[PDB]
Parts: sequence; C-alpha cells; structure tokens
Amino acid sequence: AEVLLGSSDGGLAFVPSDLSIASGEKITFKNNAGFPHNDLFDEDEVPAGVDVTKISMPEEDLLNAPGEEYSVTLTEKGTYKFYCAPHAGAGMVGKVTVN
Ligand SMILES: [Cu+2]
Repeated sequence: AEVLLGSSDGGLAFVPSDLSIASGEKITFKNNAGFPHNDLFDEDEVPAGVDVTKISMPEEDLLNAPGEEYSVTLTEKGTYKFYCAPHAGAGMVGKVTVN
C-alpha cells in the first residue's frame, strides 16, 4: 500500500488517512507536499506486543524533500494509530488496520 505525505495542494494530511492492509503488507509513505513530514506510531494506540520504536521513524527525523520515503511492514493484527510530529496539531494523523 502507498500513503502520500501531504496533499497536492499543500494540505497537511496522510492520503489516505484510513487504510486497511493484510498482515505482511508493506506500507510506503511517500513525501508529497507541505514538507517536512515524518511517521510516528502512537504508543497508546497499537496492538499489544507491537514495539513502537521498531516501527516508527525517530520523532526528530524529518523528510524534507521529494523522493524521500519511509517503509514499514506490519504483521500483528489490529489497529495502529500514527501521526506526523510537526503537523500533529494540524490534524495530520492517520490509522491503519491489519487483517
Ligand atoms: Cu507532516
């Protein structure tokens, strides 16, 4: 699955912000517009047994340019919430469900 970081007209969102994949699918977050962005999983909203540090970009790493991306494969079933640090207050938050 592919997720865009920022919308064509600079809007501060994940596109799409709600996705469902199957266990073992790869999500590739691609830097699109409205830089900079990053991807952090919410420690409170992840399936028990998921290690957040293993699955997240460090909160301070940022993608500042086109072509930059972040890939992660999720295996545990259930719902994970994620956000973009710089834009958390702007509502750039999303959610994946692994089936
Ligand atoms: Cu962002």
